[PDB]
Amino acid sequence: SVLTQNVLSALEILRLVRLDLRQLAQSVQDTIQHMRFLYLL
Amino acid sequence: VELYRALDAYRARIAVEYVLIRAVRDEIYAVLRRDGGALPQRFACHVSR
Repeated sequence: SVLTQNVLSALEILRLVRLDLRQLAQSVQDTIQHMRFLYLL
Repeated sequence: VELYRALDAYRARIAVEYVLIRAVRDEIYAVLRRDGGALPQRFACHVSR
């Protein structure tokens, strides 16, 4: 007691990368509407 | 919406002296209109024709 295999494990993390991209887009939109709702007169 | 309420309440609080001053302004103009612009003397001072 070779790259095509590891690229799939990399894609398994790239999925979480996509999720974080979605969360940051939602954060930016939330900030924009919040600022429009409050600060603008 | 809670912070928007806080902002408008703060706007309401800050304006007291300014609305009082505006009330004095509007009263001044109203009585200046009422008396036809003829202003009688109330403080003693010599004048010239």
